[PDB]
Amino acid sequence: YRQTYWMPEYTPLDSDILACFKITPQPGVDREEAAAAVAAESSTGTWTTVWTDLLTDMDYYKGRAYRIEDVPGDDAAFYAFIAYPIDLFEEGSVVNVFTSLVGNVFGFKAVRGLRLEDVRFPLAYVKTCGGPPHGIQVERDKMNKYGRPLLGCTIKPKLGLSAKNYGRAVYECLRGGLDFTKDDENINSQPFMRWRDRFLFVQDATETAEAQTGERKGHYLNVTAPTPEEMYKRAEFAKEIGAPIIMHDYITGGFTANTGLAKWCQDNGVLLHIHRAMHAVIDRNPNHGIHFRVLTKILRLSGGDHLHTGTVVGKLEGDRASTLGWIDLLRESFIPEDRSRGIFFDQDWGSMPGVFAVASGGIHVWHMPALVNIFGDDSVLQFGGGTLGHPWGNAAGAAANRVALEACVEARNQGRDIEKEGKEILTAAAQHSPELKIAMETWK
Amino acid sequence: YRQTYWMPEYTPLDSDILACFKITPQPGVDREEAAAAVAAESSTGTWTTVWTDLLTDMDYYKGRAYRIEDVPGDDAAFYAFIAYPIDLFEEGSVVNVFTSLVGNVFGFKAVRGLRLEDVRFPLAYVKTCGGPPHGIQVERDKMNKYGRPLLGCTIKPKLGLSAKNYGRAVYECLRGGLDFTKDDENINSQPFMRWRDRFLFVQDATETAEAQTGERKGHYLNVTAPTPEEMYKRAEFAKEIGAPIIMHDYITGGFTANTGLAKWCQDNGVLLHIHRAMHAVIDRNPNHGIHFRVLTKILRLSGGDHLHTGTVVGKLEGDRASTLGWIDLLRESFIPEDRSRGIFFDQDWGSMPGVFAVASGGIHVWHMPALVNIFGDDSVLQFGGGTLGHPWGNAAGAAANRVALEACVEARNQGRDIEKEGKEILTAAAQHSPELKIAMETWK
Amino acid sequence: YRQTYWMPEYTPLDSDILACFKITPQPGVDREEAAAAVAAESSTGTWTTVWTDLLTDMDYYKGRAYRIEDVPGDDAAFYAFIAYPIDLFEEGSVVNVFTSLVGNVFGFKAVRGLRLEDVRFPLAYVKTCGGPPHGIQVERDKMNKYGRPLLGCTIKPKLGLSAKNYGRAVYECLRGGLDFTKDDENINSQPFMRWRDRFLFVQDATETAEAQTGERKGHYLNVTAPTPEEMYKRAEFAKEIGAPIIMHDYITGGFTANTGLAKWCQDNGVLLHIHRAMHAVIDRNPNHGIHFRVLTKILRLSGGDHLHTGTVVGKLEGDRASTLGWIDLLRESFIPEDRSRGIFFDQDWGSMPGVFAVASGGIHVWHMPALVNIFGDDSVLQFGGGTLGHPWGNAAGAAANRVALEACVEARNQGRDIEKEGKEILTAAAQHSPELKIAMETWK
Amino acid sequence: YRQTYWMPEYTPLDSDILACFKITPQPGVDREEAAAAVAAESSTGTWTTVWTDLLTDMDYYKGRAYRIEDVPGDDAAFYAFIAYPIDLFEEGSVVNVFTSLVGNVFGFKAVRGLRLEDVRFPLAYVKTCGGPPHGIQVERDKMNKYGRPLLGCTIKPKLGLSAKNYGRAVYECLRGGLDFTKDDENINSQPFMRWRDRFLFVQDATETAEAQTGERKGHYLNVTAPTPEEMYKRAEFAKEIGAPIIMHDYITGGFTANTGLAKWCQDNGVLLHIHRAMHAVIDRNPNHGIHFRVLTKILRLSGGDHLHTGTVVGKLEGDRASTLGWIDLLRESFIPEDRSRGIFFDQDWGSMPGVFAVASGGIHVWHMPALVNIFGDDSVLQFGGGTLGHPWGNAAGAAANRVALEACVEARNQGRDIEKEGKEILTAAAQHSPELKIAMETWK
Amino acid sequence: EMQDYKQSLKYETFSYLPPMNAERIRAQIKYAIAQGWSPGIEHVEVKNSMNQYWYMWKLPFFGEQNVDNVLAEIEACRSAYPTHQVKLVAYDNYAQSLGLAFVVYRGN
Repeated sequence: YRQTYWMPEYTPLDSDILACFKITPQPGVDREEAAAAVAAESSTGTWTTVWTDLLTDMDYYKGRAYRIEDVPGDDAAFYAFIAYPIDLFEEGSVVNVFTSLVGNVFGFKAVRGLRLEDVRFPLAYVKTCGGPPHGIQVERDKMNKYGRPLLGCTIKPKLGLSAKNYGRAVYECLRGGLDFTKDDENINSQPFMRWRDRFLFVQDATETAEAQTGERKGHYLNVTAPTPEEMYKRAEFAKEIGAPIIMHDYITGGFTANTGLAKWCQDNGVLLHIHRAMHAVIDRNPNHGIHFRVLTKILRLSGGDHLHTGTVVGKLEGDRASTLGWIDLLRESFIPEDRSRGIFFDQDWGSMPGVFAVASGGIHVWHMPALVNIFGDDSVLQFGGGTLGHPWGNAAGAAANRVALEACVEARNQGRDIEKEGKEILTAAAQHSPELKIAMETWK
Repeated sequence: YRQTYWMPEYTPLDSDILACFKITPQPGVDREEAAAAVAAESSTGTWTTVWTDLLTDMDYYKGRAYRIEDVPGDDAAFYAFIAYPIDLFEEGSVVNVFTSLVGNVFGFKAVRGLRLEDVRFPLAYVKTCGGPPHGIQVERDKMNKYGRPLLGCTIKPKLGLSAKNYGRAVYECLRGGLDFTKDDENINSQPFMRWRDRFLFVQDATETAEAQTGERKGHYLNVTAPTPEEMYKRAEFAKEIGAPIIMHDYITGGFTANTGLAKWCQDNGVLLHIHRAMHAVIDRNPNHGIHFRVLTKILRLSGGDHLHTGTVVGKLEGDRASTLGWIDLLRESFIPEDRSRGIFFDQDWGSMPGVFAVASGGIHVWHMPALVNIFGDDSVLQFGGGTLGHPWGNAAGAAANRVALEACVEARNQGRDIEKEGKEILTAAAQHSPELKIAMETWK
Repeated sequence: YRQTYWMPEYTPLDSDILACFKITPQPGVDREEAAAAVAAESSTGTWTTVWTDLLTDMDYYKGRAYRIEDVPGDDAAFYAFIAYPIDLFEEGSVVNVFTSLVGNVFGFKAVRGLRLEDVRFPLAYVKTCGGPPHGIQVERDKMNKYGRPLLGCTIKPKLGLSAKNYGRAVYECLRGGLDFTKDDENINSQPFMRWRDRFLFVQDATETAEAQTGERKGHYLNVTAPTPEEMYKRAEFAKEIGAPIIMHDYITGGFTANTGLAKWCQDNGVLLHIHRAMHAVIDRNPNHGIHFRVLTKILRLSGGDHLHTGTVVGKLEGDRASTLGWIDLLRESFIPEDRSRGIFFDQDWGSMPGVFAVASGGIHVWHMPALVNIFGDDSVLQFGGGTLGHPWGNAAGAAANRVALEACVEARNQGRDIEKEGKEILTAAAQHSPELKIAMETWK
Repeated sequence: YRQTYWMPEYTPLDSDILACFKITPQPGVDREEAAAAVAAESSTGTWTTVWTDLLTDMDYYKGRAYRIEDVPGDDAAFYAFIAYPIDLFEEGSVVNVFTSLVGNVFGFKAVRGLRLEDVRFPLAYVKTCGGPPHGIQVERDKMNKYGRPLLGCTIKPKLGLSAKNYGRAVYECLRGGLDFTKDDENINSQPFMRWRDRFLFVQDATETAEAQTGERKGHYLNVTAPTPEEMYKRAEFAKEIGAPIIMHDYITGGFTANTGLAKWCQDNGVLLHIHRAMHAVIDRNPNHGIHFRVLTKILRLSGGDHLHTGTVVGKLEGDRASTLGWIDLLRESFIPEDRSRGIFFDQDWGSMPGVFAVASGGIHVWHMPALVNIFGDDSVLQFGGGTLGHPWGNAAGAAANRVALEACVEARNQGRDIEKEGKEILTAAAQHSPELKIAMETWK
Repeated sequence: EMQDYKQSLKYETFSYLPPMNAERIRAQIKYAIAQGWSPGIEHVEVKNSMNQYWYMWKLPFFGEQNVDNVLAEIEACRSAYPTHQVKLVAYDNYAQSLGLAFVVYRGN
């Protein structure tokens, strides 16, 4: 098993697909043996040479482990680096690459746990996938929004609102100042609220808010459907009614469906918001699963204009590096290797446009200076509770959030340390914004 | 948080969706609090009552935890039973039910781990989904095969075979005696072997083997595609060329895509083989994930004629109950609650047809009496290594497997203890089968 | 015949379809024998066991009579209660359920008369059918009408009006104050008035009236056609021209056609008005036929936003209970058993939206307080004669009806006994409405 | 009311639609008044002249009662003859004519009962409808069957048979000698047996029987569906698999759906079998309903190649005239008025082809000479019990029925009184047919 | 005690009865002429018996009233084509169909 599928001397080609696996092996088993096992089961799946094996170029069509590294702070795990020829995969199929990498290796019985930490997509394979339909800069040009992060909100409760009541929440949220509102990952078409009525009333509310404000408005209309036919029908109806953006659940809906919807969005000029539902069943366990940075690479390969990445402020100061690293993976054109931030491979994206970063979950006006300092202008900040829980209503909460955002952006532009002076900046802004003042009073 | 979303007194309705969560909470947090937390985050996601909450029937549209049980042998975990009204979900959407159940609860920070153990699908919601396109009995009627388990084989290597060489492996495998051959989960359309050439040469080989043998033959042609349009095109081409069965990866491909393909298969009379790739990243961890029994329920709701369930013999004698329980979940019409086998809820399927059980991975002629005794006639046994590794070739290996299968089936029919007398039965069969004899000699 | 298809001890399952038949048997024949006869002929149709019978589960696939009750006041008839497994019917096919129930049993020669009184649709079968496209509340949200019953009018004469003249009746009727006008059940496309010209001129009149009044207007454009292709073409043209509501004859047109049109209406966001033409050939005879409550259940299962139910005031005070019972069946989510009102089974509808009640036929301003008190706000009151017979014209008649409606609604809201004080309330309203005053003078 | 809508002097035009109503009025009300009431409510529906009435030609657009006759043997009822201009109806719409005739008149409160006895379709309106897709002679030419009535059989039980078992009943029935087998009115697509599997296995059985016998075979595949889309899909699949005939339920399915299916059948060259399910709720009551002769006229106007008409032998000798009269209405080109046979109007059909008469229900080998003498060669005799109850099997029963049919046909051709000599003829035939002999022994 | 059905090829009307003799054929022809139908004679190969169009023997006997000549023509057809299936038909001009159609010799 050993000499056949792991080559210490092998130098990986620039077109090779590289994968890093954190192997937590059963005690007593050999590290090189386990590395070759992941390489084989992810490429060929067997060691016993059969007569059909001799009909192929065995030296070429196989994955090889070329480097084994210790895991800092974990003596029970080691890092296995495996190189895959670009010929092993369908061109432009995140589904096929993902299947080839994770089909059977996680069921290996000789390891206690297996984590896929990082995957290197070569520029040759990157150039084949469609990628994000529009990208950050094209979306900014279309929406006529520059110089500040975008604001979003999740309409709550997740259950019970009729089409008109959901629309009359969306309308106040948008007219208050948020650039976007968000359909929940649960809302596609329920008996209490059908999808067509959702789309119609949401478009009415968005148009009314845009007319009454003077700013481009949008709603991530959920098109996740039981069937691709239903999903395409819902997206086509959204385009027909004029919705500028839709939303898909790319994990639960599926990578094939997400890629098809992204291609349709690129074809039809419709922005695509991506929600990361279920990601926790996969990326939470530290010893078994596939990392959210790999999921982020897969999503940006498949196609999407927005992506949930976490609030960053929700973790301690010493646990932010991996989140920042996958943020850079999502947004930047070239991300150098960084072991501190969890970037195991140099990742060259070429001309593929970046994807907006979405921060959502338990964040309000107080986290906002930190959010601005961490994310920059190329991000979307979502305020579900921080907008709907406002005592004066959705419009007042949205106005408070927008005033805080503009004040923080101007403070950053003036050269101030917005995180150090956040309370002073917010108070100075609240001297001109009663809604903002009562917002801090509520959420202090 | 406590009194609002957990009701000890609540008696769950026969139409309610019930879910069982194994909660491994952070030490010191309350069990009822954690149960209500899973119930809330899986139904509404918040506790702070906003003004839009008062516009809805809060008593109805919420998930409630009604029972907490100790986990036998694990003092650090407890079982939370949650009831969901049928109104909370799209009718006939495994995607929507799955999203509502597992969207955010697994990212809960107050628990160390969360596992979805079992989910109760009421007959009312079951009657809405299409279910398996054909089912076990209809597939048996179509293929004219009765009284024995079906035989399959995975064509290996996963890489390198041209269309004609893959076909000339499939042809010998089928003409040797296997009812089916199997495309790998990696093979949909690669540069070394395109999907149309696959389908054409595979159909040629299948027709030749059927003509030369006198038995109906098939190949699970993989239609997993980057886009639903491509998947539908491949399935339509398979039907046009006359392929009786196709294969899909229902997890990596996606539940929406799998449901659409299952509906198409039911419409067009094409059998559907389902592969469970990636299932290990989800169901392996004992403290965090979603169980393969829940995945099996989801798959049979979505639609499929075959499903990989494990070889059963691959585990120790004391660890077979959960596998048998989800086997019964996949195949039987009504599965009573069984804590020993891991069946937490009474599961009534009504008239929905069963799904063939597929056993694959490291099994050969010696495991076969045990395989027959465990699975029964309504199963598919896959022999990749046990057929391709035969010294006399694929046809000889298939003949050996078929002779062993027929001998074991007849021995079971005669009333013998096939597991106790397996060696004697196989030797007696080998007295008339040199291929079988050399097969046992190879794999002893 | 006796022991085989009637089980006194059988307890019906919650998923079983239950039917109540009023059997008027030939004198001398056994009650249990006749009950088993209806059960058999509605499920299997024969008693002689043939060799193909032994190939099936005879204990399961059969309808069984489980209870026989006396008919109060009729010693010559008895009530037969029959339970049907949900497996006996196509899922979501009112056509199939109706055929299975009433195909041959009414031609039974051993009974003098057979009436189908009530049918229990279990929630499991209810969840499969599409149901009403929009429902009462969604229609109210779309039309922006709350707090009062809707007003309609049938354009008369049924014959002779050109497209423009029919439009110039509809325009005055709508601009007078009625929310809707109604195409007759006879008018789909006649030589004197073609359907396309109808739709165009009706849409012109509706738009003009809406612009001149400030209230949403509609016309139930009849799409009942000789062919489903023609019906779909007419409905599509109505949607293209912007008609918010169409009308179908669900009995003469057919249940299959009505279900298809209801599904199309739900898909395309078009309201559906249902007319009950021919219902009298079926539901009038007290000893032979199928009850209008069963027809109402069938219609709401098939799909429809409005339904004619009778004027209620047209019967004596002691004969209103059955009409009120089927009104509750049409509108309410759960209707408990009520023998006085003719509700023989507990009928759980779950989340299926209600259907507007339409009262039409010989009713004018004087019946109106009684109509309001009986029907409530969730009803449509139709005034054909009471609007067209107004001496000052259609607009004046519609204004009179609207003023009377608003006065009666306000009187009910103030807590007055509107039926006891109807004359005083109408006179007080007429002190400010000359059109209303002359309307009462005409119809006194 | 009187002078306006009933004209004793009016002579009805050859293009006028004439309807005969048996009115059982409330005691004391005027006969001419009731006749004018049916005429008005079936044409205009009102007597109060409104201002819109004066915009039309009231003398033309109205139905008029021109003759009142006593009912022989019933002093409490009288016959009302009403003439309708051809302009009152959509051209080629049995749905519209039926609605105009029976929409509201049966709910008239001044009559105790109303029966529509006969309706005169003028040749001008007849020439517009498509009529039967093929007709008796064209169907005979297509099936290559002449000189004898056709034989059919209903596959029983109605419940439980899988696709293959139903096919293995159909195969033996057809190979025994029956020209056709029949799907039940209940079987369109049930959970135990799906429609596509039905069509495939039925076509396989029909092809096998045709190959093994040398005679053209067919099965009335039921295409009655919840939606017209589903019905058209099933009919198209039947044509694609090569089924020569399909079946529809023209009352429960609907007249619009039946007309569309008949037009499709005429377009695609597929024979149409029509079942008359539910007809008893309408035509059984002697004082209230619409007659089966009117239903037969409506069906042949809509389109159909076969139609159930009753077994004729099932009634006493003195009650056969009405059945024979509607048989002549269905089959013959011109049926003169015959009060004894219930033909109230001269009915000219022109060139519209006749429809095969189907006799089914409780008939076996003994009724057969009478069946032949009554129906003639242009009829289909159905033997459900008389074929499936044969002790030697379906094939033997079919052979017995075919031998009896051929013997009776030859006896009629020889000039013998087949009804007088039926026992002798059947015994002489049984001297060469053991299956036939045991059939008479079973059913004596 | 039950007996199995022996399967064999069949030939439409009257094929389930014993083969007709001259008297029975004459009775059938008399029926055909009594109904006003025109007798006709057709023949085709045994393997081609299922053909919609058989070879036509001479022309249909319009206005023919002598069953003896009809039967003589049947026998002449048999003599001229001895391996051929032979069928007797009767044309119904008013209905544009065949009032009677059965085979006389079942081929060999």
